[PDB]
Amino acid sequence: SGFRKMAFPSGKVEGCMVQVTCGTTTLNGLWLDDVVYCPRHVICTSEDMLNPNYEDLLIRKSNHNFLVQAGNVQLRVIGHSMQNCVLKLKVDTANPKTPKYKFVRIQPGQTFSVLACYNGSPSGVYQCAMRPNFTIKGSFLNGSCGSVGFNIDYDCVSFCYMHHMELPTGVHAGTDLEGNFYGPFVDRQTAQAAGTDTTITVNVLAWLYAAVINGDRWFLNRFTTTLNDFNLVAMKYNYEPLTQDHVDILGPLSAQTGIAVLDMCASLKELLQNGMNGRTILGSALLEDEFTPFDVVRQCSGVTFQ
Amino acid sequence: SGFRKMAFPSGKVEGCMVQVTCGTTTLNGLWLDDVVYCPRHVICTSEDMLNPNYEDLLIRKSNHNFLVQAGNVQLRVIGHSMQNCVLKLKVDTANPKTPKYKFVRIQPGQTFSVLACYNGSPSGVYQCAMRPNFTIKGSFLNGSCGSVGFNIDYDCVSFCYMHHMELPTGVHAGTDLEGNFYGPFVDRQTAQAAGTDTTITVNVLAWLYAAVINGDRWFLNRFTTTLNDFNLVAMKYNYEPLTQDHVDILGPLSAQTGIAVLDMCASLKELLQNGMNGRTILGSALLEDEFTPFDVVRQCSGVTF
Ligand SMILES: O=C(CN1Cc2ccc(Cl)cc2[C@H](C(=O)Nc2cncc3ccccc23)C1)N[C@@]12C[C@@H]3C[C@@H](C[C@@](O)(C3)C1)C2
Ligand SMILES: O=C(CN1Cc2ccc(Cl)cc2[C@H](C(=O)Nc2cncc3ccccc23)C1)N[C@@]12C[C@@H]3C[C@@H](C[C@@](O)(C3)C1)C2
Ligand SMILES: [Cl-]
Ligand SMILES: [Cl-]
Ligand code: NA
Repeated sequence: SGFRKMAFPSGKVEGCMVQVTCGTTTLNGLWLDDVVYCPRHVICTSEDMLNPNYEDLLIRKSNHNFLVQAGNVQLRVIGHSMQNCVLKLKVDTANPKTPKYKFVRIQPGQTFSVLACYNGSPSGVYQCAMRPNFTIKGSFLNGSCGSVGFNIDYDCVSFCYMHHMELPTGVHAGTDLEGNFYGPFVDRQTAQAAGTDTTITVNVLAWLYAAVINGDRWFLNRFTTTLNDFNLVAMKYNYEPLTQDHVDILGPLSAQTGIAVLDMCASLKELLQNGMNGRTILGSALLEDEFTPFDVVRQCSGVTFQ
Repeated sequence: SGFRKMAFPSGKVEGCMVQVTCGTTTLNGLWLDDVVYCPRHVICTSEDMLNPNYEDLLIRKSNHNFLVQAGNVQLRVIGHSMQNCVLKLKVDTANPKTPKYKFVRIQPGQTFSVLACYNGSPSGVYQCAMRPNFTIKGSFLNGSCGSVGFNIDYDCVSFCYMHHMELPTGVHAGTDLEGNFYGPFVDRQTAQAAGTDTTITVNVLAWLYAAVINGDRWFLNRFTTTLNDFNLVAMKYNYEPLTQDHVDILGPLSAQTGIAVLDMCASLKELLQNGMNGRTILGSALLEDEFTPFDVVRQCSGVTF
């Protein structure tokens, strides 16, 4: 029993974190085999951020201008290249702690664990989600750039996020491990405000299914809805449209609880109209949207508390 | 910016988790140097659990009755002993990944990170607090016994909890690493229940300080209160009494924001009496009490390990 925001164990990623220094700037890097991946803005001054010409800044650098530190050992940079918004530093030592891994680009609504790091040293681990507006609600301070987001389904680490910046609203933006930003953001100091965000409907439904599995049904009702009528109501509360793919993805949770997806949609419709009336669902007074259907299946019992 | 329920990095603890099997029961063990620590109830059948005589059950066991597996390697048990509700299995191999550590017993209100484990394999990490009623609101299924709770202080892991059981309300109970239970719980199948819980007042104040640091100020007001008047109000809402020690512990947060502790108490008083009036604080409609003053300082300063 219980339901917590659960992160993957971070040890496999902790063994990959290093510190990268270029002049006066120090940030984090991810060391996998003989390559250290980090944000390309490590080569910039504050002034450079207004309209940086990364190609022109980079050509003026040698391998020995990059200092990479893994614990108390200096690694030697023997090559460098830029791929989109990341810098790839070839080092003379392969990481002996390199886990089995892949680089995966995720979609909005997907969750992952973040290992917040400063000066190449991990400070904490927390869960989060790629918001519909392609930002993440992280907890990051100056010096956290290069910290990564990942999942570890079946002993292989899937790296999906590298941290680059904090936006004016206090939310965060970054790239996949190929250096492609999520959303329309650029690694430039410009007016690029996060778009209006919405609630991840499929995740709220998954979390209602978790509440039922854990033994709570108070929010259910005798009604159903069509997918289209549900979407017309959902969009009025700033909820993402629910697609047939989302209905398919909720199938196993629907089967385990005996509650049809459109029947859970009717419950969600009523919760949006009435609120919770002094009640809580899994210890929360708000509708939680940072648990996916896959996350609920991973954490919850396979036997519903009937 | 941002404020999340953050756990300590778990790698130093992951390298200590092993699987312990005794007959048909499999649970988790913590391997530090040449000893594997696990709940003593690993030696019980379901029938034994109704009324166990642990000394009599243990004397009938040989070292080879305990199967300890570290990854894909069987460790050889060369000795066994019991300390309170914890069994200590001496193994023939010292753990090469043993971190610098201590066994510490925590107080209610203190938080720790849990590394949930099944079959000796870590599955997840989350943060939680020892409730005033000595239970923890964890997330655990059958097979999670032996999973541990911990904090990290520089390079040193302070192990503070070992998971033993789930209570009827879905909350959890366990021991320190010396096998002493937190709470008036016993390791047997008998009628047991969590007592009435209260809210950890000093932690709610620390989280209001975190909200101010993160730019949420709507709940601030021009008023102050005495510690005694605040406690008269707190007692009425099932909040723990606030002591002068709690006021002293909030000093650094009071200095960083410029808001006196009793001034924040006046804000908390008004929140308890009026509710939030449709507003949220750090993305929550409830007053959060599972962040200690040290947790707020650490997250708002970027302390590393
Ligand atoms: O002044 C700077 C310095 N950055 C510029 C910058 C540009 C572009 C790129 Cl790609 C990276 C970066 C780097 C950055 O964002 N670092 C960080 C990352 N994660 C968490 C931070 C929290 C605090 C500070 C930096 C943080 C440094 N950043 C902000 C100060 C404050 C709060 C927000 C929004 C502001 O408008 C107002 C600009 C950030
Ligand atoms: O029947 C048993 C068997 N246990 C007896 C027991 C006694 C004493 C001690 Cl020290 C340990 C243990 C062991 C235990 O609690 N294991 C576990 C630990 N963490 C999370 C569990 C989730 C599910 C199952 C076990 C879980 C096994 N457990 C409960 C089944 C269900 C939900 C609650 C409350 C119940 O009244 C109703 C009894 C547990
Ligand atoms: Cl995805
Ligand atoms: Cl600008
Ligand atoms: Na340019």
